[PDB]
Amino acid sequence: SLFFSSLHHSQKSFVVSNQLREQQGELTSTWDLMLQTRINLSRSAVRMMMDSSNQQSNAKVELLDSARKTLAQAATHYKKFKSMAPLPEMVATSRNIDEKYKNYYTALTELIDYLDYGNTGAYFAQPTQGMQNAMGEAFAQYALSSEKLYRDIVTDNADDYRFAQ
Amino acid sequence: LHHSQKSFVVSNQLREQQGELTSTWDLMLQTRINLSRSAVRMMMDSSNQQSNAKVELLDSARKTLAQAATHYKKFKSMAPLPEMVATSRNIDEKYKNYYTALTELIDYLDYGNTGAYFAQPTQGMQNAMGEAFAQYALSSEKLYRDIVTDNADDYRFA
Ligand SMILES: N[C@@H](CC(=O)O)C(=O)O
Repeated sequence: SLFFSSLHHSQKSFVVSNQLREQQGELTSTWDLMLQTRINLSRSAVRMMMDSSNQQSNAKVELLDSARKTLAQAATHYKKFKSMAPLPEMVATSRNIDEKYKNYYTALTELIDYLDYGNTGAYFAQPTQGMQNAMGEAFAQYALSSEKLYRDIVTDNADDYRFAQ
Repeated sequence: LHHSQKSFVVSNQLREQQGELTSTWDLMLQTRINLSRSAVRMMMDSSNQQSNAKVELLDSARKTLAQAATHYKKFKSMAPLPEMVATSRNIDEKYKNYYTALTELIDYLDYGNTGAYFAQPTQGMQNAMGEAFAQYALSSEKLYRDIVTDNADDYRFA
């Protein structure tokens, strides 16, 4: 049977705590790629404001395509996050992330649609920054909750901890 | 002696170091976003409505970049574990390059040099840091797995 290890006397504990870390990792990747999406969008939008004769304008479409690529990758990681069952103590903060993620994700997909035809006015009018900021704060909150829970688990024994259904 | 306690402290350290690098990376991307938002206002120009925010936006980039550097200093305050030294030094080299790049961009916009701003190969510098971070994360995760599963000899952490 066990010890499995000093930190995880049963190997089930390691499965749980490792889940927890994997969920953080996939949410960190989501956030990273949403911010990369914002960067590619803004680099595209600014070039759509240029004169055609500026050679720097020529990348506007490649950059919007790169936004589409990073936003797809973000959503891939987010699905991986959601595929991993939360622990009960993480359900509330996970729902909070979900709310803010949906808002900011939707926002970014709308900006892609605006730039697709060079509609820079619709792009500027969106209050994107506030949605980004809300996601970032939700992310921070999730990370603090996760870390505190992780420390509770590894210092417990225990070796119960059961995934929420 | 005290193997469990040492494993708890070292695992906590590796997590905290990854968290600080994550914060540094996110804030450097936020700096790059804020720079681009300032550039959008400069391209609207005069009193074209959101255009008067160019300075506030550029100050917001300076703020995120200083916050990045704060987290990076926190990262450096945690001594690397032996098998993490080289990947830590790789992060240092790529961080410094990208940090300098972003300071150059700030300076370009502060002096109205939009051309130099757009011509800098910023993406390559970001990507090089991102690859350094990926290498670091791989190395850290191998060590972490070994520590928390009692598969690490004492030299690696104790
Ligand atoms: N070179 C800067 C500005 C730009 O090209 O839009 C960047 O890549 O962030």
